[PDB]
Amino acid sequence: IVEGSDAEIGMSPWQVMLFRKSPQELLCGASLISDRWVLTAAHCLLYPPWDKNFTENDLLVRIGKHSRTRYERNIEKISMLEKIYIHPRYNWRENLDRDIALMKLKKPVAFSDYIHPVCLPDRETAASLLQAGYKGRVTGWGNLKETGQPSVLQVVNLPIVERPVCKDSTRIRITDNMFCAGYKPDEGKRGDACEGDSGGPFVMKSPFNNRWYQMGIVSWGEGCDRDGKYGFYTHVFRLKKWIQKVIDQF
Amino acid sequence: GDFEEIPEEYLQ
Amino acid sequence: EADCGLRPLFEKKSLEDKTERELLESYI
Ligand SMILES: c1ccc2c(Cc3ccc(OCCN4CCCC4)cc3)c(-c3ccc(OCCN4CCCC4)cc3)sc2c1
Ligand SMILES: *[C@@H]1O[C@H](CO)[C@@H](O)[C@H](O)[C@H]1NC(C)=O
Ligand code: NA
Ligand code: NA
Repeated sequence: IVEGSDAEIGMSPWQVMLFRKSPQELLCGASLISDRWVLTAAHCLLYPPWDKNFTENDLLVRIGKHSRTRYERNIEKISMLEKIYIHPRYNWRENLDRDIALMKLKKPVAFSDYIHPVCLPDRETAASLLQAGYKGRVTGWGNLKETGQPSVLQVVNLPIVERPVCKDSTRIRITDNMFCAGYKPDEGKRGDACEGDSGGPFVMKSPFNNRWYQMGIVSWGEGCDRDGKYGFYTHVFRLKKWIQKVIDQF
Repeated sequence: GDFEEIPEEYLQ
Repeated sequence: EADCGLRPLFEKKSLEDKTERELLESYI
């Protein structure tokens, strides 16, 4: 996270860390949606261009963390994955359309003061909250600048941006399944995700029921916190059907 | 820097 | 989940976090 600030203890109980077995390293962020399902971006598990193609036996899911590097004894819980599911229509060759994946833990994790699931949105909550100018919040242990690592989970609040504005800032063809967020060069405030943050949750707190909903997944950006550029997120609600499907079926 | 040693129970 | 999105150390205790007001004030 670029231009963010230290998260408060227990601020994002749903935050997860995608940890590589060997070499032991931070791969991506993710989010806990139930006691046996973790939600992340697909490009975290598969991206041929960068010779990335991990399997269940390749990584660990660490939940309940605050510190990036420390093994937080008695607080965090490390899980093994039973099955990874990538969206059957993830366009990694072109624009990362449908950058989403589900991971099923081997054994349920127990909630605590530091481990708690985030809500998935329903049509209404998405209809009402996903509006340009409305701020969301992103979290992660990713790099603090495009080109170093924070000590503890970072957080930054960003506003959602007008679709036309997003389109005109990139050459990449954006789809309905994505939305971009960020500040404009004039607004005089900055902030953005960055390497190691991707796969993380972009949440919003419902002013109606006081709950937190994940409205997006950090998907892709062109650099980090660049003026006139914005971070793109996977439109979670737009792909909810596939989520339910995978969960119910499997 | 680098990460800290995590219990072996988790690496098998 | 039944109590999804409700944070044990904040909502369940009715305490707010350092910056959540920012989000809320953006929701016109
Ligand atoms: C805002 C929003 C997302 C991201 C991402 C994800 C992200 C995902 C996919 C991307 O691919 C670009 C193409 N696209 C895909 C869809 C449309 C156009 C770009 C950025 C960053 C990042 C940068 C480099 C990296 O590895 C370096 C290391 N590698 C680089 C060189 C050698 C190995 C891993 C994460 S920085 C960042 C800021
Ligand atoms: C990725 O890994 C899977 C599982 O090992 C393999 O079957 C698939 O062929 C690999 N490559 C791609 C591009 O999916
Ligand atoms: Na364009
Ligand atoms: Na920017």
